[PDB]
Amino acid sequence: PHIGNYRLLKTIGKGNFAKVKLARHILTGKEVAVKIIDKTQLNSSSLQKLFREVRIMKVLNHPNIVKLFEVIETEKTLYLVMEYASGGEVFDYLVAHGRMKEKEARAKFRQIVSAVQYCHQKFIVHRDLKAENLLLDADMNIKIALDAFCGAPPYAAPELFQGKKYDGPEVDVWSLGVILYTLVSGSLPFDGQNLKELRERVLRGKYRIPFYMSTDCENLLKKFLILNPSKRGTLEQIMKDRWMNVGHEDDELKPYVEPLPDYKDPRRTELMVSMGYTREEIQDSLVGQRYNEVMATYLLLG
Amino acid sequence: HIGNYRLLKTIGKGNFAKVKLARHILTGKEVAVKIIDKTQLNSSSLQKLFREVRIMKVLNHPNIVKLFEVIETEKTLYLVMEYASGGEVFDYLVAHGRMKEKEARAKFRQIVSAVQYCHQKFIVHRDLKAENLLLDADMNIKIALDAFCGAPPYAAPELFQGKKYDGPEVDVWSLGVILYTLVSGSLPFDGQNLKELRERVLRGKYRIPFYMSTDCENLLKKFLILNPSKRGTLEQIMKDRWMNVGHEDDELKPYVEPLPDYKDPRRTELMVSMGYTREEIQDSLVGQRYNEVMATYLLLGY
Repeated sequence: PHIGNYRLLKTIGKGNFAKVKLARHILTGKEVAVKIIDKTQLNSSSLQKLFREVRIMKVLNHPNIVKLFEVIETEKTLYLVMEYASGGEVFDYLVAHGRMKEKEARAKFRQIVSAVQYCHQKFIVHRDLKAENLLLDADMNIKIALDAFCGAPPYAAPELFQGKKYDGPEVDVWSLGVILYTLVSGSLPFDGQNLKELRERVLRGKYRIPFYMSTDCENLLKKFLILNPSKRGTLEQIMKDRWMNVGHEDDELKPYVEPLPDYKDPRRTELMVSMGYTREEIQDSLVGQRYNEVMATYLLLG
Repeated sequence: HIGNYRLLKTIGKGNFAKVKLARHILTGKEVAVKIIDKTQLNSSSLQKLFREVRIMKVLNHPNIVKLFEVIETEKTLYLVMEYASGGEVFDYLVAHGRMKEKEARAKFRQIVSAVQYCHQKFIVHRDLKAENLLLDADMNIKIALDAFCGAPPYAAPELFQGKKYDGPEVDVWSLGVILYTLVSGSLPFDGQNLKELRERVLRGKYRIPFYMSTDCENLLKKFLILNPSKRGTLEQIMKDRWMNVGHEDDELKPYVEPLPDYKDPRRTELMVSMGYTREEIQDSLVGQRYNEVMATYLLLGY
C-alpha cells in the first residue's frame, strides 16, 4: 500500500498542483480513483475551494455523481478517494461518435438533470458545469465529477457578462441548456474565436436550430436558455417537460430522494469484525460520516 | 499552387489551417506559410480572416510579423509571412521565470511601439495575449485546447460589465497585463473559474511582487484602469518614467513608418537577373499586390 489501504496503480490525471491516480483498495480488491492534492502549493482562495469541494462531496449521495469513499488528511497532502468512472468524458464521446440520437441524449440528460436538481435541493449550486464534468461509467451512465479557461466561456450564463450576480441555481440551469444542445447537436450553441465574439452571442441568446432537431427538444432548450436569470424555471419544473419524458409515460422524471442510511448492514459489519474492526468504530464512522478508513471499507464492501 | 516555396516542417496545426516552415526558393529565405482551408470556415471566421489579411497588408513595423505574400484560390488561402524562430514570450517566461526589469523594458518598448503604431492606423487588436508575442532569433518582439485557453486573464473589465469592447483602450488594459507577466512571470488577475476571474478583474486589484520597483508599479497603474474612458492613450504612456530608464536621449515615441521604397535599384536589377520584368516589379509594389513579385522584393531586403 502507498497510502492508507490503497495501492496506487497509474497516473490518470496531472495538474499543476494535484494528481489523480488509479488505485486498488487492498481489502476489497475494488478499483478507485485517488485525487492527491499538494496543499503546500495552494493559495488562499484555492484552499477555500478545496475545503468547499470536500464539504460538498461528503454530502452527495447520488447514482450519477461520482461517490466519495475516503478523505485522508495530512498537513501537506490531501487524498480524495472516489469512484472511478472509466468511460471518460461525454465531451470526448461526442467528438468520437457525433451527436446523440434524441433517444440517447434523453437517457443521459435525465441523469444529469436529476443529479444537478439533487444538488439544488441541498442548496448546492455547481456554478461552472462544463464538458469535462460529465463522465461516463462502464455502462454509459452519467457520473458528474492549458488552464481553467479551456472550453469555459461557452457554458457561461449571460449574467457573467453583465456585471450581475453569478451564484443562484439558475446559473446551472443555463449550463444545462448548453449541455443539452451539445448532446443532441454534437456542438456548442454559443461559440466564438474570442471572448468578445463569445459574449455577443451569449448576451444575444439566439442559437442555431439544427435542421434535424425535434420541436419537443427545441421547446425544452427554450426553458433553459433564458437570458433573464430570474425568468428561468427551477429544474423541478423543467423535469416535467414533454421531451424529458418521452418513453417515460409511467415514469415522469421527479426530484431524487436518497435511500435512507444503511449504517448497520449485518453482512458488512460482520465481515469487518473478522478483519479486526470494532462494532462501535464502524457505527461511529458512519453515523458521524467520518470518511475514514473504516467507512471507506464499509462503502467499498457494497 | 505555392511552387515558389519549398515546404519544410509543419510548425503548427489547427482545425482548418496549418502553418509550415518553408524556404522561399529564389532567395533561400525562410518563411512561415499559413495554409487555410476556406471551404471549412463559417461566415464570421471568413470576416475575421479577410479582416486579418487587410490588417496585415497595411502593417510595416519591425516588431510585427511582416506579410510577404498572399495566394488566393477558391478553396484555399495562403499567407506567406515572417518566421519568428524564438517561440512565444509566455513560453520563455515559464522557462526563465520573470524578466528582470531591464529586459522587460526592452521587450515592452517594442510591444508598446507596435500596438501604438496599430492605433495610429485605427487598427485595434482587441485580444492581445501571451500567445501573440513571439520572438525572433535575436530575442526581439514580433507580434503575431481551444480559443479560450489563457484568454480571460487579459480581458478588460468592460467585457464583464456589458459595456462596449472595441476601443484602443481595450488594448491598453491588455498591455498592463502583459507588463505584469513580463516582470512577475504570472498574471495579475487569475482564478479557478470565470466567476472568480471576473471578480478579480472588476475589483482591479493585483498583488505587487516584493521585487518590483515603484517606477514599474506606477507604469502598471496607467494601464490597469477600470474606467475605460479614463485610460491614457499609448502615446501618453510612452513618456512614462519607467518606460524610459536608460533611454534618456531616446524617449519612446510613436513609430514613424519609413518612406516607401519600391525603386531600390540593387533589388530591382537583381530581380531582373532572376527573370522578372521591370514592368511587373513596378505594378506589384506600387499596386501593393502582395504577389510573388512583391514577395521576392520584400524578401531580398533582409
